[PDB]
Order: sequence, then structure tokens, then C-alpha cells
Amino acid sequence: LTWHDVLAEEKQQPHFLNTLQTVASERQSGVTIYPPQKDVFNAFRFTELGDVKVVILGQDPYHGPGQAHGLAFSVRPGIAIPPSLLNMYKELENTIPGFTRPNHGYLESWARQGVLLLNTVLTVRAGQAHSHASLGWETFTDKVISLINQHREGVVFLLWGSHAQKKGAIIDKQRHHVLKAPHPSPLSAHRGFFGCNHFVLANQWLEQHGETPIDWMPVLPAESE
Repeated sequence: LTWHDVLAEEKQQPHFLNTLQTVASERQSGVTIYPPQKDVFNAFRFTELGDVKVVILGQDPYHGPGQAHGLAFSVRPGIAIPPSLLNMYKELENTIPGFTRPNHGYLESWARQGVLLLNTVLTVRAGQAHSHASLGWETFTDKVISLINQHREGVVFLLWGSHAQKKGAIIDKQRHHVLKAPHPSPLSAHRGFFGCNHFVLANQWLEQHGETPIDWMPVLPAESE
């Protein structure tokens, strides 16, 4: 099954389509909306349903120029690493053998290994956090999570912060593996995100079940001649 197979009906629901209408309207009314329309669903593009190994929820897309490009916690090449991702990198550096601080915040290569980097809200107005949170995106991502729970087996979910924890509170904790911790934002990272060890634990679960671990060191697309 592909994402479109399992979400085709969901994407004909008014809460979904009216959301996209709203976004398209605001973009033409002098409001900058992030990410660009072609990037809104990049988490799905880069991590097909059958390839999901680890789900990491974000909440809102980043709301500044150059930041959001459709993957939770990631930013485009050449853009500063946002504080939440810096704290993820610090936990990685303290736990994954050989990890060192990347010089970029671009996480496509996680997605390409099976890490679904899913914000629960998929658009935002420039400079205004949570400004699209009361559209239909949470309903849409509730359905995404429900479908992974039902259609996949042995997925590791990393639920960071209360919002994410609530979002994933009904995941099957026997067929899947649910790990919780405070959010890596500077407001909460020292309240238990540091020390959560989720990246190693996720890889050990995956290993235990015959899946390859995630290489958490993210890499930029290369140059050609």
C-alpha cells in the first residue's frame, strides 16, 4: 500500500480540501505561507508508507524564510540550524558512536532511510507560529498516524513534548515501539530530552527485528560536474 492508497479518501474530505483552499487564498492575499506549496507533503514524498521505520513528530512548520521545506525539524541547506534541531544534534552527539555536529540542518537523508518527519500541522503564516493550527491539518495527521498504526508493524515512534505524546497516545505499544520524552526546544530540552537516548534505543529496536538502523548523521545532496 502507498500513502495515496490509504489516504485517498481522507484527501477528499472537506477538512482537508478546505485547508488547502485557505492556504492558497492566503498565499494570493499578500501573506507568505511556509513551506512552499510544492514542499508541503515532502515527508510523504521522501518516506513512503511501506518504508516508514521511525516516526518523529513535529508540531508546527518553521515559520521563517528558508526554514520549512516539508520535513519536521529540518531546514534547507545554507540555513542556520534551529535550536530544536541543535538540541537533537547534541543528544545524538552524546549517544551515537562516531556522531559529530553536522554543518547544516537538512534532514532529507533521514527521511530517505525511513524516518517519517511529520509535523502535525503542515503550513504556517510567515512569522506567526501556530497560525494554521485550527485548520484541518491535525485531523489529517491524526489519520496519518492511525494508518501507520494499523497498516505497519514494528515502527518506532519518538514522541517529544506533550502535544506529540497526546497525538500518539493510542498507538499500539505492543506491535509498535513508543518512546516518550520532553521536546528538544530550548524551553524543554533540559527537562528530560537530554538523556532520553531515543536515537540509540530506536536503532536497537530496529536491529532486534532484523531492520537496519538509521544513520543519524544527515548529509547534503552532492555536486555534479
